[PDB]
Amino acid sequence: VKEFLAKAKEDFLKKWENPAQNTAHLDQFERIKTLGTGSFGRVMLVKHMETGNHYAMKILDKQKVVKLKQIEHTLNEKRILQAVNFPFLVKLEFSFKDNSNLYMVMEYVAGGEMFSHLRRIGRFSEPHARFYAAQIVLTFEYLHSLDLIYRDLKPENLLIDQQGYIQVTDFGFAKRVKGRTWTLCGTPEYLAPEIILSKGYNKAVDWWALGVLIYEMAAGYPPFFADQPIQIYEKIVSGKVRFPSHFSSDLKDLLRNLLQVDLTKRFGNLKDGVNDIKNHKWFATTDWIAIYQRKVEAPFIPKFKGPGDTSNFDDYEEEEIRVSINEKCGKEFSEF
Amino acid sequence: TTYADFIASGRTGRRNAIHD
Ligand SMILES: C[C@H]1CNCCN1S(=O)(=O)c1cccc2cnccc12
Repeated sequence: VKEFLAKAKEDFLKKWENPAQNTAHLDQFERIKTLGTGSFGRVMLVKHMETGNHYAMKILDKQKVVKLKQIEHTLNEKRILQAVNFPFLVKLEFSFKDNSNLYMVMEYVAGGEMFSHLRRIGRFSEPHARFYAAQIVLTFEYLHSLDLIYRDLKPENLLIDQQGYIQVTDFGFAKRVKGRTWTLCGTPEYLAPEIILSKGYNKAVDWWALGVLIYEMAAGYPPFFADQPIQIYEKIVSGKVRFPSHFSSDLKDLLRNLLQVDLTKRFGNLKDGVNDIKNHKWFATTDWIAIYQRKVEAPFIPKFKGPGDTSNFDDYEEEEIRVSINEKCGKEFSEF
Repeated sequence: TTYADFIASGRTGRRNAIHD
């Protein structure tokens, strides 16, 4: 591990310094269906006409990115995504830009979102939930080692693959930071107290969100929920959490450590770091190596009927792709 | 039940992230 990582940082650093650019054209892909929608761009199932392969293309309208002040966050996402490599992170195949939009072509992950499955099913069993949590633990350990903070962990950002494993997507708030950071971003339900409290934070926000995930997976609903964000923020800083009566004893305490308001007592930010998590009673059966190798028995395999099948994804209205005669935000996005 | 409460709530669908 410390060994594995050391080598991993070396590769990430190479890519960090020399990020790839315009590795494709819009015209090489056949637009097929929208798999998801964004606040300034959507995601489409697309087909590379030369290779016959399908991918998921993320399109971002340059002007909307500017109106929403997400330029640097958009630059972070691409730079970071093209440099990373782990079994549980989506692969950025290509990226290019044109007069109107920015494009990120990634590997298509046929299984759908963890969200849809969780919602439909209700709640996952601790064993099923732990299978997932363990993969997020290894991803964070990998991510933080490269000085990155993910910042948007939620069922909506985790995709299931043919093999029943996890694929983390959406690095829109990912940042390589040595030291503290101050942007208020993420999803309300998963916001750590420090963030909502505007005090400046580090990786520990990623360990809080994990606690919120495991809980949402095992209970079927978030530990803090209301109808309007302010009410949510209220519960989060309150430092009070109630556990469903079916949570195991080991789960109740793993969670009490991750959902530690005091980030100087919070698992993942202590002296032992991630080991305090990997070595917790709840994970006693977990064979970390076996998981990293994908040799464990996945409890659930979503089934897709052939390539390009999009049944595990919701139907969206198809807004048409428009591209201006004129370049739109050339200077802002020159490094993209 | 908390579950029932969550289901009748306004945030059961896909949650968007907060920018500004
Ligand atoms: C809904 C948007 C935003 N939320 C995370 C999932 N995505 S998405 O499902 O389109 C989505 C995003 C990025 C890569 C993908 C690969 N395959 C399938 C889907 C992919």
